[PDB]
Amino acid sequence: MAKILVLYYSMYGHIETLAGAIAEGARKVSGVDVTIKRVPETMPAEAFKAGGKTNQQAPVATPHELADYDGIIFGTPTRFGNMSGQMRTFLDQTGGLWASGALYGKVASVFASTGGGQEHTITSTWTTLAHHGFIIVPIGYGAKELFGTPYGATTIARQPSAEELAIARFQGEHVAKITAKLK
Amino acid sequence: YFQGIDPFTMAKILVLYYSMYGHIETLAGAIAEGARKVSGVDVTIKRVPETMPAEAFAKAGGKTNQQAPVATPHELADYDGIIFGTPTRFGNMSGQMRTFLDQTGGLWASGALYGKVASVFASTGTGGGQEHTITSTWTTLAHHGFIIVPIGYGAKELFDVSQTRGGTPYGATTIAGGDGSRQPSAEELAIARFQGEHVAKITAKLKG
Amino acid sequence: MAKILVLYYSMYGHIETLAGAIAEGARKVSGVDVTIKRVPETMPAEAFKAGGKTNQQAPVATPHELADYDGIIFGTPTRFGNMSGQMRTFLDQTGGLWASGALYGKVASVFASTGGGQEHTITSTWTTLAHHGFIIVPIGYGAKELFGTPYGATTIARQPSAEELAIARFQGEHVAKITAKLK
Amino acid sequence: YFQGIDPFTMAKILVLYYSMYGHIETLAGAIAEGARKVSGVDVTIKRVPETMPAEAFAKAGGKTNQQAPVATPHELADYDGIIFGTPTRFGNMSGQMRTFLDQTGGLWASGALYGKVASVFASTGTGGGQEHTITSTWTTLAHHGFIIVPIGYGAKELFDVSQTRGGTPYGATTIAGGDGSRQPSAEELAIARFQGEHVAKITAKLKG
Ligand SMILES: [Cl-]
Ligand SMILES: [Cl-]
Ligand SMILES: [Cl-]
Ligand SMILES: [Cl-]
Repeated sequence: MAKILVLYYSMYGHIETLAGAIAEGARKVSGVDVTIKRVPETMPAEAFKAGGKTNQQAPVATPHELADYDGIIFGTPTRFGNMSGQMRTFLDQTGGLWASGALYGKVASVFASTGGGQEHTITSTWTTLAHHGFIIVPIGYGAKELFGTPYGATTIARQPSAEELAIARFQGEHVAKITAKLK
Repeated sequence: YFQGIDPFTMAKILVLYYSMYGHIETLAGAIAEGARKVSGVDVTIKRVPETMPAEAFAKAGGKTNQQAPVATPHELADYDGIIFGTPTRFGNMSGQMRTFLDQTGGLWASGALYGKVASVFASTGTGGGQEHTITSTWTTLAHHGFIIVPIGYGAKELFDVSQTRGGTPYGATTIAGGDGSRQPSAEELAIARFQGEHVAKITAKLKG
Repeated sequence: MAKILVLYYSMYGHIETLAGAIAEGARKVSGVDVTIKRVPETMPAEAFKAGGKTNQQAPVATPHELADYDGIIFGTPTRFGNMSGQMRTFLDQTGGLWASGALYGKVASVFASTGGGQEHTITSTWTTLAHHGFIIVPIGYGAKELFGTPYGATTIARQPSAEELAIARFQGEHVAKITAKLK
Repeated sequence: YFQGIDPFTMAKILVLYYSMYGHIETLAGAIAEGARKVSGVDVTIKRVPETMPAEAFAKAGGKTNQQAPVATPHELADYDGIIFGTPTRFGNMSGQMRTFLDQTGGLWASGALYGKVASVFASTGTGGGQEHTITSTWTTLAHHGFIIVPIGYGAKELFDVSQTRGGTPYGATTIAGGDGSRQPSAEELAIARFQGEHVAKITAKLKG
């Protein structure tokens, strides 16, 4: 039965909302169990005075647990053209998983919010995931709302639009179909 | 359709390459050998058309003796996985491979390649730009909706640094020398053999 | 006295207009001679039925002449996430310049229009130019309209906005100051 | 200001690095040697703070004997060119270098680094991700408005493929081995020496 983790970071809630649509799409696939988790905050609690959304219901993930899922869909804001420092720090802590090959051949996909360079954020995440041997799922133009990027769903952070959310649902279903078929 | 539907399916792998001096042709053979290890997989090797003048090619020492047939853009739609091989042009795919992929706009418009499996291998003269040749190709393939297969560190020859050695976590590679005089090494061929098998297992599993 | 080439490709005219602002900014620098040229079209004349802008006054450049300038500012639309095939084909034809080191240490900068991934188009052009040994000029946040990308001016192709054109003028001046100082 | 203004200027180069096992520290020395060949250039080597626990570092065999002083984020504003050195973390800069650059948000907000010269050198265990470590760092530096210096094929050692050899057109590199047991080679040190001289000439010319 396949297990999908929707793992995200969100400061203002935009990526949180997109992750909900990602998960919704993946749950459309029979026999797929979907879990939503957030990576730990890296800023001090009082600075996060920056207007951060402290009311986030998703449980906090640990790097250790990435090995328990068959597919992982990563969501992140952009920071100075790259993935958020929060998501980067989390992935920087997977050296034990790397050395043991624990993530090898698992399915990965990425969604992002525009800080702003959404596309480099996704493709640079792809580069990092390649080092673990993940199979990488772009979305192409399968969602008709693309006529969002072909690399993965995105939003411009002021809530995500219905069109952006439709593309995220498509991505979640697409990734989950592939993961379930590979399992 | 009462007779059009086959009782058995195979996963169809195309190894599509461009090579001027043969280095990628040789890796393409190892890619295919690896894919052939997988039960239920058909493997085909084809090359993209030459774009340079024939006299320039021959005067530059090019290898005109390449037996693989020339591919048509349209037929990529007939395969389940496509492993693309190319020399670099300043960190990008060859003009030859790029020109060929530019002729798949009709396949793009109809979604004909959507959800197929893709993987990339490359050559450079000195190593320069080998990684970006692969990852920039990924970007183009994402617009067709291909699933992208890197190799990670699955081939242990990637940890050997005792000799000049192509191969990256993004895909197999070979180092030809600035003049093309280096031959692909046994370690480079092994990494390419791993890539083909890996890609074919994934493709076969998705087709099963 | 420093020589800047503004070299662009444009199908619908958006990049042509941005190139005019690039050149305008560079001409603000005393002692800088600025030339605007376009790369040759690669499509057949009748297809370019696609609504192309045939009335483009800029002369057509040859790859050979890149060696005659001290700085080159490259403008291109995006194609399927990368530089236009027209600009790529032009750069693919610089192998003789590469082998002789003719472009080594010259100044380069890039502007793009969104097809759509403007940022990968610019940074992938940077990668190609590195192989020739160009010095690469981003624009950062020097133009206050950025608060366009920090990698170079951009437009969304439906004419370029005054804000986009202001950023292009800034880029042209910035690049030309650097080129003149290096000469 | 009647006395604050100096009669003579020097171009100030900072070689800023992170190194766990010393490979990048050794290349940083060659970078600096090269920059020192240029008349009118002051060269300073500094390292970014360690982020890992001291006991983990020492138990992993880390090199605690590094004489270069530890840099502060704020002082990057005092230099004219900065050559950044780092091991890779999965195709990205080290967490240590990244954490340090994250503390330059104040310099970013005031434009303090705008228009300075930047260049990058890197290490990997097997070569994997060496190119992307450099080019992804370029992207971060572009947000500060740095001028970016690749090295192209100016160092002829880049054409030698007879031995395992770091170095790319994006910047110098070294191959440490998966266990860190390889030492930087004379060819790798020469390429780094070229990079430092090249960067310093460019910086000196812009300061003149
Ligand atoms: Cl957010
Ligand atoms: Cl080849
Ligand atoms: Cl245009
Ligand atoms: Cl190191």
